[PDB]
Amino acid sequence: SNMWVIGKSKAQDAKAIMVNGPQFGWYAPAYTYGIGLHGAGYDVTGNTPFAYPGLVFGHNGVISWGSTAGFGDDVDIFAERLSAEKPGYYLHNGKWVKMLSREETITVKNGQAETFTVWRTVHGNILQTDQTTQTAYAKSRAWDGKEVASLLAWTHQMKAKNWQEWTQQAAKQALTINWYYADVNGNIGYVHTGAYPDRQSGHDPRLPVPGTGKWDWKGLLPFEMNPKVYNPQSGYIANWNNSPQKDYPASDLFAFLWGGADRVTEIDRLLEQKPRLTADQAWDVIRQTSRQDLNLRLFLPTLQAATSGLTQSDPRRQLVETLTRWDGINLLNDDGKTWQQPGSAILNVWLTSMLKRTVVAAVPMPFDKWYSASGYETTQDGPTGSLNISVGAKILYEAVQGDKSPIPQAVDLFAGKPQQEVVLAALEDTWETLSKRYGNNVSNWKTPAMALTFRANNFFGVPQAAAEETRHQAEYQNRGTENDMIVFSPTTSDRPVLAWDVVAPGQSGFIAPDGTVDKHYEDQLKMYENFGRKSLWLTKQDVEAHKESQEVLHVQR
Amino acid sequence: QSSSEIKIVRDEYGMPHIYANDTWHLFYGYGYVVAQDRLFQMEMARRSTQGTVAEVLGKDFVKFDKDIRRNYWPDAIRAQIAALSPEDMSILQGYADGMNAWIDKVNTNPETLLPKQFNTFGFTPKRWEPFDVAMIFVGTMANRFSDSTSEIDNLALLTALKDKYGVSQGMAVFNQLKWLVNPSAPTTIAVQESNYPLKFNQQNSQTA
Ligand SMILES: [Ca+2]
Repeated sequence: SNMWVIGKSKAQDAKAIMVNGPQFGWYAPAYTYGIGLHGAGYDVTGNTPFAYPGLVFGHNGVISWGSTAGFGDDVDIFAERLSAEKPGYYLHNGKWVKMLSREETITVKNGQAETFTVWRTVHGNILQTDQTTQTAYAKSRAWDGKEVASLLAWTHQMKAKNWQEWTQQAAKQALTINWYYADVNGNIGYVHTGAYPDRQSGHDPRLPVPGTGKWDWKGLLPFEMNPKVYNPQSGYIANWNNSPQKDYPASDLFAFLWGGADRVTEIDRLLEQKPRLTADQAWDVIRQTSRQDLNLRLFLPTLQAATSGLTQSDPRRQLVETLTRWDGINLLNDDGKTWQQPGSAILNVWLTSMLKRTVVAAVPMPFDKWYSASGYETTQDGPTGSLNISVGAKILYEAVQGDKSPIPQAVDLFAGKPQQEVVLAALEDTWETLSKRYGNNVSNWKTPAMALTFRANNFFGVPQAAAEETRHQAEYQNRGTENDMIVFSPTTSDRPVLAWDVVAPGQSGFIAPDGTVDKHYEDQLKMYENFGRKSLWLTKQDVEAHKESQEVLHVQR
Repeated sequence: QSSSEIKIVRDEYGMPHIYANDTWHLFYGYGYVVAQDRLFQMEMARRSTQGTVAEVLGKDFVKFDKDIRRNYWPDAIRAQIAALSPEDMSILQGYADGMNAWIDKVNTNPETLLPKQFNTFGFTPKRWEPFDVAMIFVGTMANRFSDSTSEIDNLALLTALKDKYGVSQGMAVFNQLKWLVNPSAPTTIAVQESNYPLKFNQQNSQTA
């Protein structure tokens, strides 16, 4: 998910601009749901995942808000001490404590039901047990007990009219989620929201802790600790699931890192290119980031240094020349199937070979597979989510930065060989692989473009529509599942707030019994592909002026 | 205006706007329009978030259902709902009650109102309660975007690195591949503004 919030000192023809692209994957019917709520203290418009009561993306005529997933480390695993003498008990603070348990029965269409037990300790549900070591692993979430409070925080924040009111609700949202604020006066703000544990001294949050009592969390850290900024001196707030703040630690997932190589830099380059950005320029950051190869900026300098003494006829140099002439923006040819430039395929093959030679070779099997991905992994339906720089590539980037990297290279990933030799060897592999598939004339290489699919199965892999409801888009775009933009105090209008979004395929998923799809079943699908957007209405007058239908209900609770 | 009245206006893209005079009525209108636009999607989201997919789709979803149920404690969610004030409860209750109003219409005239997908997949929709609404959020936001850990796998990687490199070098190579923090990471908040003031153990001292 990405977000850019442009404040008063960076906005052109407005006081603030918020552009959000939450990345949930692509589904039919739409992942998010458009809704306006007016009354009972609310006056809001926007769209939200699974029609939650709280709108994740929207505004109330005074402030606007949005989110990107935070990926802070809010989950630790406690290794519980079991005993074969006391089945169902664990040792905690010097006593054998009974675990909580429940039985569940899975009913099965056209099959036999299955019954199993779920077990829980003071540190959470049990994920797995090792009877050999008499250890059960319990998953502890800092937000445990605060699920409903977090849903409500997301609802009540919609009534906030200033930063103080909004942060009071941010402090109640317990999941690890980046929240963003903008308002009619041009203020902008950011909170890395959530509950985070106050860990004992010595607790390495990347690895399990004993569950016998000494390593239990002290409690939760205070809201003062959550990373936050209000009206940053830069004049903007940008995020693409990168680190909130210097010295803040990421999720403990082994394939997740915050390092020198980060896709958020592609947003910074576009926001810093010109002194100020209009709303149209802020919106156009979607299109450019959508099409940007994320590895070119990272590795092009290494490739150029490695090839700088080679002859004009050397294919390893010619592959780099091809990359040098490119800005990394992918564009479809007229076939709607191939990219105009072959650079992503060059980087994919090169990076795949480099990782095999470096990070992969340093890591014992079967852990090595964890580092072999190039970041160009997909499906025949195209990527299931965003594209990112792979974990292996981020580790390789540190190694190729040499003493510019702050990470100690405890093992030389080049195994004593000069980096240039390895870089050139991977370029020889690249030339062999690609020239065998396309021939020797790089100018005619028509490499396959990625596509995008609105899948009929939800993110869990569960049908939420019939298979034929799947929708296809030729151009994969590394962008929000929806995109929404809010403009504050525009000089081009007297309104305090203007806003737009796109919810594809459409607002409705309804198909009647006879197969007739609703009128709003697919009317945002072309707008999505073309980087278009529709106006979001807030006021009664604007709603009425754009009314298609109405219903009046009369109901007693 | 009356407290019983709910006005629903859809725009030119079908987006609904709810007008009501109290919390329950407002969320009732929201639930009602959700049930008109997205009933099948929401029913299947319910089943996904509670692990009741195999009931309608069969044996291929058994392991899925078990994994969902093993990852939450439903009675704890219900205790959180029981502790809500009347105003907060009204949000969840209104939402459920509005979906049910439409669901009941659907099930009374299924020949014109039942989404085709129910006929395709062979079942009919049942009513909702506040717990179901809460679990849509928990299962699709909390569990998707806030329940991420690989610590058991990390410890296996660390064990394998120590076997290959020795205790000290294995810990240092874990720090190279899975660093705690990396000061050159681009940060949403610039360093001039603030930095995080806590330092963390980076050598598995919990078992030293
Ligand atoms: Ca952890």
